[PDB]
Amino acid sequence: QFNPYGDNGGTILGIAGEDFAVLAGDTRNITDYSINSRYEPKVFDCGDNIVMSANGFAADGDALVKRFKNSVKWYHFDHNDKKLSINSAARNIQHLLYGKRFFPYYVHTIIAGLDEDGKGAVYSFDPVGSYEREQCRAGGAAASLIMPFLDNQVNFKNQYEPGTNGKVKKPLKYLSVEEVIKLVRDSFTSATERHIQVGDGLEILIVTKDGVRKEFYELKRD
Amino acid sequence: MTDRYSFSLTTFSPSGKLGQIDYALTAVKQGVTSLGIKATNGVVIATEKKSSSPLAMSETLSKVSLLTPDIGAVYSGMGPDYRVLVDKSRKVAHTSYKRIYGEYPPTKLLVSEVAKIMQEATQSGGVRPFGVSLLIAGHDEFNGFSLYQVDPSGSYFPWKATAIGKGSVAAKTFLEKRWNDELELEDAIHIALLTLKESVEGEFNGDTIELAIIGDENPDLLGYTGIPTDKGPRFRKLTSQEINDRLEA
Amino acid sequence: TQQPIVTGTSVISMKYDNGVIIAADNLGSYGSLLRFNGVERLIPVGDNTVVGISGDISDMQHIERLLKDLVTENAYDNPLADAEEALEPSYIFEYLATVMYQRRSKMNPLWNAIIVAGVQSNGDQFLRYVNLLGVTYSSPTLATGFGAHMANPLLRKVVDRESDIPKTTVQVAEEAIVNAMRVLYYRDARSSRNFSLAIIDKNTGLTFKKNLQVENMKWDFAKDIKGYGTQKI
Amino acid sequence: TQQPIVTGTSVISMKYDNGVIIAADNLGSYGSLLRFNGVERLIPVGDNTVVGISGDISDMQHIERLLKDLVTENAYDNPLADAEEALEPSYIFEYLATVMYQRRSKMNPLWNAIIVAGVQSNGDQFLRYVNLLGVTYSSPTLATGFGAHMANPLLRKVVDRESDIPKTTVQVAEEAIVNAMRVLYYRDARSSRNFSLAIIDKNTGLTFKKNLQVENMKWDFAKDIKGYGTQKI
Amino acid sequence: TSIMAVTFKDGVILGADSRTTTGAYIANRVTDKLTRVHDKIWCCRSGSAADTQAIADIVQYHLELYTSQYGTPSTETAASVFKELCYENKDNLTAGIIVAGYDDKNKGEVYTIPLGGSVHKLPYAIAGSGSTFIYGYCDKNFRENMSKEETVDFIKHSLSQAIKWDGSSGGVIRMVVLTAAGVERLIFYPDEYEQL
Amino acid sequence: TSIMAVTFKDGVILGADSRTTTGAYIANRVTDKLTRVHDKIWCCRSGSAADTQAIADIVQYHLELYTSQYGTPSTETAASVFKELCYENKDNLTAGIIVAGYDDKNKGEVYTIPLGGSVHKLPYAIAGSGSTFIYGYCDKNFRENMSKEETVDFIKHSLSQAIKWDGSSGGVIRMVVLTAAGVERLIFYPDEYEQL
Amino acid sequence: SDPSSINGGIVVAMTGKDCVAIACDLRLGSQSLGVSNKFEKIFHYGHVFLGITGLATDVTTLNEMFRYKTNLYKLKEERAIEPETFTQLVSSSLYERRFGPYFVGPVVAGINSKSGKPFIAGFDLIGCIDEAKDFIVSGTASDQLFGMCESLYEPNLEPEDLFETISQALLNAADRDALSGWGAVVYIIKKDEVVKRYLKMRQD
Amino acid sequence: TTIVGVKFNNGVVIAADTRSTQGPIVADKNCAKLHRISPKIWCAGAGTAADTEAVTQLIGSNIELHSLYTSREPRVVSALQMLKQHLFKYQGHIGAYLIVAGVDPTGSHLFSIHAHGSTDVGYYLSLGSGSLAAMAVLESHWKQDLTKEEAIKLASDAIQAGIWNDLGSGSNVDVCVMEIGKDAEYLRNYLTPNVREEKQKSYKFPRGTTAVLKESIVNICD
Ligand SMILES: COc1cc(/C=C/CCCN2CCCN(CCC/C=C/c3cc(OC)c(OC)c(OC)c3)CC2)cc(OC)c1OC
Ligand SMILES: COc1cc(/C=C\CCCN2CCCN(CCC/C=C/c3cc(OC)c(OC)c(OC)c3)CC2)cc(OC)c1OC
Ligand SMILES: COc1cc(/C=C\CCCN2CCCN(CCC/C=C/c3cc(OC)c(OC)c(OC)c3)CC2)cc(OC)c1OC
Repeated sequence: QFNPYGDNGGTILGIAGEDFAVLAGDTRNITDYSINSRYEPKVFDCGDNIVMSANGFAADGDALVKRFKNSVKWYHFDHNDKKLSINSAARNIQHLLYGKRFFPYYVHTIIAGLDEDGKGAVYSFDPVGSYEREQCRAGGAAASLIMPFLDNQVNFKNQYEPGTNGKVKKPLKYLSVEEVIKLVRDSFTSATERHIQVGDGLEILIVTKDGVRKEFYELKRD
Repeated sequence: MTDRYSFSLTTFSPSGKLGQIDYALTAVKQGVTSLGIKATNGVVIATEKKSSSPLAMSETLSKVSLLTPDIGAVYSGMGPDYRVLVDKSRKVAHTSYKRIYGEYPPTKLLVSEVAKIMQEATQSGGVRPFGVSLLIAGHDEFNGFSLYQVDPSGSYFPWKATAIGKGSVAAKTFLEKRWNDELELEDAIHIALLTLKESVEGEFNGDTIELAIIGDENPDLLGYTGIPTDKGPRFRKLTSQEINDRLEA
Repeated sequence: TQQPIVTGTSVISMKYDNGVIIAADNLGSYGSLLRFNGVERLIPVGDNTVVGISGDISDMQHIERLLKDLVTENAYDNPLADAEEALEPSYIFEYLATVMYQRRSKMNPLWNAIIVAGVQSNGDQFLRYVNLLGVTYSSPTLATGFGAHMANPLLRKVVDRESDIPKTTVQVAEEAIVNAMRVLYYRDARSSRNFSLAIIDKNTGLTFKKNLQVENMKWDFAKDIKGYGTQKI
Repeated sequence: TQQPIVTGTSVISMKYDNGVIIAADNLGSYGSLLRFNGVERLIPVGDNTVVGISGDISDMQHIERLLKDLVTENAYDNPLADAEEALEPSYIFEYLATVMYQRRSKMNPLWNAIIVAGVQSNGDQFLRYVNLLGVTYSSPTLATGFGAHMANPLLRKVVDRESDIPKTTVQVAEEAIVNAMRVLYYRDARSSRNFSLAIIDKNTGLTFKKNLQVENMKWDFAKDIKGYGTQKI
Repeated sequence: TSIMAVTFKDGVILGADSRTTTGAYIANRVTDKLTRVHDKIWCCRSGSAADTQAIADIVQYHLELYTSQYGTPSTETAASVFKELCYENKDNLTAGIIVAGYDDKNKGEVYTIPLGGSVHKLPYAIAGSGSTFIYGYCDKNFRENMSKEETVDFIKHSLSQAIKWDGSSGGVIRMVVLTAAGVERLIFYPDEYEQL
Repeated sequence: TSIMAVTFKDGVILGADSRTTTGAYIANRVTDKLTRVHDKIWCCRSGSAADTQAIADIVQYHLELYTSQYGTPSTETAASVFKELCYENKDNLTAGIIVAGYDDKNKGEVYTIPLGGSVHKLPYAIAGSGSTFIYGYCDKNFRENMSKEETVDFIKHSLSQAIKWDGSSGGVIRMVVLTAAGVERLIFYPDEYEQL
Repeated sequence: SDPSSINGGIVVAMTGKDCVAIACDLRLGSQSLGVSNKFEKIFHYGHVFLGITGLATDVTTLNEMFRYKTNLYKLKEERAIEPETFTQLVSSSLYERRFGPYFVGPVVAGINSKSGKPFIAGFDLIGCIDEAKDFIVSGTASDQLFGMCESLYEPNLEPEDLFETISQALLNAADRDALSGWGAVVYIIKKDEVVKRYLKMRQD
Repeated sequence: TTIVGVKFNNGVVIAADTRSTQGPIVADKNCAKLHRISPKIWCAGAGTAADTEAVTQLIGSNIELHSLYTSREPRVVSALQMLKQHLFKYQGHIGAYLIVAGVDPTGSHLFSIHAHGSTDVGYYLSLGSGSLAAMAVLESHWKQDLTKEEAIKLASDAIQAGIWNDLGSGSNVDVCVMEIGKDAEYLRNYLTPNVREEKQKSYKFPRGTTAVLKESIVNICD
């Protein structure tokens, strides 16, 4: 019979920095073993210095992105052009999602920007609206390949101070946007080696107090 | 159908001899002479290609057989028993070795396996022992070069050099006083050529003599290139032109 | 929730320096039965847009008349329906896309895969795809069904990245499409020799070629093929 | 355990005062495709027995071979192979009913329904049924498939019980059978017009009629029939 | 069942066997599958008899209402009412319908509406279960603008083959002729078409 | 698959299309479905390609052994061997085979062994998915004792029709002529039979 | 109901310069329930090492079986088996059960005592051989392991450098796996000597 | 997997992609899918890998054993008959899908075998997930009377179409050229167009980073 869902592949990643935030995804779009496109962006600027990715079933992903963009615009209309802060956008998104609790949006959603204190923010969502603010989150195909790496090379997990022999944890001094980007790139190149869904291209959106910047890097095409 | 011989055909006599094995052994003694020599860098096995009628074909008479690309065998005695034994031998090298470890058996192991087949024929119901002795020459990587003799009893032993069949006692004596442990392959071939001469009653050329070497890897005989880790067979049967060519000595 | 009855196979297409090309064979199959040979599956809307439809043919005809209604209604109270406020390729796409995702969401899909091809007013090439799930994507080449597997690899050899498009001429583009249609005829069991092809160029406008045949086929070597292994005669 | 592929439909039969008549049409169906028309489904065994067969045709062909072989072997070391020790109808049937049952009991049946018709050497009529289940029974009338639904009710009007058999002549009984065959051709969608019929009479022996056709059909009234309730033209 | 409609010079002829079956049992052997939805607009029905009688009844009602408001409907319009009912109710119908009729503007016309609710205008149309067997025959024998006698024979032969092979078909061959002259009903009995 | 064998004046001809599919993908467009089992005894393969090849392979063996022992086999003998295999292994096979052979006593002969194991001797036989569409045509157009060029034409036309309608048929038309004169292989390409 | 995931466990092996490393977690669970913290999954037969993840009963059975076979190999061949040859023995023994296989994922590691060349290899449950010169992973956290290794790995790492890498890759992957953990073991292997370190990890 | 076979004027060439996949994970980025049956009969395999090697070696073993018995060079048609009769026996449960090519005393041969036991003959063939992309190329550029160099290029482009356009295929192209009067030529990694870019960072750790509980020597000697 008719099955209303599909999988389009893709992998996405968000790291919340100090005064910045990044949200990256591959630009490949797949169906089974076929490539639909080598460039089909999946990470979007939504206004109010908020970036969003809804990865998984692509038709569902775009429905959700469109609805949220609409929510931002209508929030302006209804609240004297007030800025939709990231935490509010996050609560808004829970409700968008939970509204379809019995015919879910088959997607895993991440948003990124800056909170009210200027600190970097990343929010991660269920397909049905459950959420948390997080330091960093990968979602989609290669998420299980990237998540352990980021655990290690970002939170310095299982690393201890040389010579103390596991008595002093290696201290987690935090990272420039430039270092965060190297980590993102190496995560994706590691991803595309070992996962058939990840490849083609990497688009990264960078959120600063000065707004949203975009960067692109090619990936292996096989 | 109705094979009712489930009892053994080789028994112990009261003297303690196993008659049928002695008789098989005897049939070997009356077989054409063949010999082997181990050099430092190779082995040679050799025998006489005694044509019955000159209408028979020389090549058709193989007494020297590849078993494994690094293992050859030759015999004295009943030739049909040998042909059969060769085919069991080749099959067992695959069946109990190549298909399990992914490589050809080392030379002693293949030998103990031919030995096994022969022993059973001295004990299984309804059969007689094989009427052959084999010399088997090979090279594997951990034992290097080796040369074995296997008898109809199932016994086998490693030799620096030996011979079986008719002229064995003369050949063994002559071999004993020419073998040192510093022969090149080439020397041992020449010695094998000498020792054969005495035992060969008549015409003595490259078409009446059979010769094999277990030597260097012949990547010319591989049939394919592209895998450097795979070199050619170490086994090589000499051509009549090759034998004749160095018969000038 | 339905199941398709009368069907159309691949729609294939790409974009070249000045516009787009889109092709589709003229057949509606009824399962294994090759039932209807006159089926036009390229739907022109205006003169900047062709819409190629594969999938259920009853649903295509429905979509087809939606498009006419869309042209009629655009021209209501519109003195600019023949310029500036004429139908744009992207408008026609967003509409279809909207309907597709809505029908999927009602658990009663329009059982199709659509490729919308044309040239926007500014001059930009438009090429996008939507299917019975409402899934959408764009690429310099696009294809449905078998075309996805056999046509796309041939077409991507010509236009493999965006930077290849201003390099590709109409002749080269049109060449590829025709060869692809032949390969499909060789290897797709639901396909047809007769097909239609449309070119929408930013300077020549819409060019629509009907009743094309697959030509230049290699069949000769079939005389030498005997048996399935050991037979010599 | 299997399923029938090429199949034969009704076999009908009854007994009259001096013997038995049995009949069967000449069709081998393949699902709804009426594939083979020269299929003989009545099988005479010597000269006092006809076995009529419906069901799977490959299985019929097998039973056919079993019956020639039964005849070959009855001859072996039997100087009375055509006298006091010829194949009797009761012998052939008991044989057959035995194989069917074993075949069902191995869960691999012969997909058939069988009627064995004949006259016993003492003059007695033989008529008995057996099918894929090994089930057996006798009656003055017997039919398989649609025949048991349509043919029996007609045939039973000529011969309701035992005492009716002596009163039933061969002219009457044959006419009843040919009628029933026509009814079957009217109403059974897997039937054919061409059929075969056999009489096994205790004085005249085995008479075997072939290439019969159903004749005297009433179709004319159909011209006066129009629409499906409300139509007038 | 086996049904067809063929266009020719003077108009259009519809044909059908007269067998409806419930399994292997022939429920009706004198069925009339040629159905009037207007004076010169007829249909061939196949599929569920209930679904197909009901659809025809509704179409008859629609064109009758059409007629009293806007005069005589086009064959094309009859086809449209059919498609509309068949397409929008595709989940709950098993109907395959050939619509055929005559105009003085348009002459003979044939539309086939298969299980889709798709609609197709053809020079001729075959359908029903018996139709598969005569696909080759009809493709080799249809000529455009045949005479009435030619066409009646082309249908006679095709339908006799379909009936021959398909056990779902049989009984009489019925025809309905649609010309400017009007409406002529033909019948052909087994003994006639069997021996062809 | 579309296949047939037809007997004529001087023997018998076999025809097949050349298309093998898995799903809707044509895995081979130049297949040879005409298979030699003896010099003058060939067969037509339809069904599982594995099953059908494996069965032919075996029959060939059986007839090669028969030959050694008893001289040249009759076309009916070849049929019985196909039959035995097919009927005895009916649960695990999906094969429809046509068996065709020349022999001086009874000239050309055609046997059909469909699914199941039944065996049918006939003037001609058709089989394969494509066969359903040409039943009407073949029946109208077959006559016995045709010339060799009439029989090639009859087969070329039937098959081109079969190919036109069946998506699981296509490619080239292969024929094999079994005559007293010997064995001839014919081939017809699309640009030839499509224009028919 | 997925036999390869009842018990949990992982194994990873890497090559460095004139050395190899092989490591496993120590967990044996019955689905959600942790049962043992001492279920080592790495075995040795001479200088050849075998790691086995998958169904615990088969792990044990397979280890006892290659013990038995490699013992016999020694008695006949008069030498120890080499990693290349043993890989072949593993492959063919698994294929003997092609239609009722052991539900395991073997990994072989060792140095060739004649060539000195470092060797690792992996198999599926029916014996297909994956020989690679970089790393081999197996277990319930194999995707995690793949992600870690592909990032952490350099060629030619000295033994003590290699130790750091292999440990960090195992540790960090088991931590993203509900079915792995409870301890870890790492073998650093050179033709000379072999060192075995137990690791300190979270116990949850 | 993408494998092809192309006959040329005086021989036959086969090629294969280099990627092995567990579901969507790349398990081996560089495996050889080209198998020797006998020195001049090569095989390309797609499907269940264990079956692809096991069936190839069993027939290989037997082909050798049989050529030693008969004192003849092994024939391609014998590999074919032995493969097919073995696959057929197993009713498809041995997932072996093979392109078997080679040269022998009778000439040059190209066959394909499906798991169920059916075989095909052709001048060009493909198998596997990349089958359709490769065939698209073959079907467009093939012509009778190819030179050896043309057939290598043609075969190699076919594998390429699979690498790029098929998610089941990638990395490298292996080729094997079996010409009539010469040795079979086996070009492992004949093409290596998927070399990983340099990473942005080095993930080498400080020594002592890892926490250790116990250290111990293992005994590997008698
Ligand atoms: C003459 O009156 C009758 C009418 C009928 C009813 C006729 C209706 C036929 C029903 N169907 C047959 C026609 C075909 N069909 C579907 C086709 C099957 C192919 C599967 C498929 C699925 C897809 O879905 C994803 C496809 O799209 C990619 C696709 O590609 C073409 C193919 C299903 C339905 C039956 C009769 O008895 C035998 C009868 O006789 C009295
Ligand atoms: C791609 O298409 C194909 C598929 C196949 C493989 C599958 C085909 C199966 C077709 N069947 C046709 C035969 C019919 N069938 C089942 C129904 C059998 C009839 C039962 C029956 C029993 C009776 O009494 C025991 C009957 O009489 C009362 C009766 O009346 C019809 C019917 C199922 C199977 C084989 C092909 O040719 C070799 C082929 O090409 C055309
Ligand atoms: C890593 O290795 C791989 C493994 C696999 C998994 C195995 C491959 C399967 C191959 N096939 C795909 C499926 C289709 N197929 C046959 C179709 C089914 C036949 C059953 C059938 C039987 C019948 O009875 C005769 C039928 O008739 C009733 C019938 O209906 C028409 C269907 C044949 C071949 C797939 C891969 O590609 C991504 C792959 O990478 C190269």
